[PDB]
Amino acid sequence: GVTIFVALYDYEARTTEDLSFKKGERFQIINNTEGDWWEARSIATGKNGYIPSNYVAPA
Repeated sequence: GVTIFVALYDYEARTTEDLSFKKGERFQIINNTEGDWWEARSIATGKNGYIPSNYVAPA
């Protein structure tokens, strides 16, 4: 139930429950999910947090 995505843009966390990440970083996204913030785990860092859904594309 996880799908791989890539960051299209750099993003500085806007809450302490957001991830910060770089353009080109990859993530696992939990599948069930909608609204505009998705729970992501960075494959680069291993950290988990929210990301804006429109900052990523399927990879």
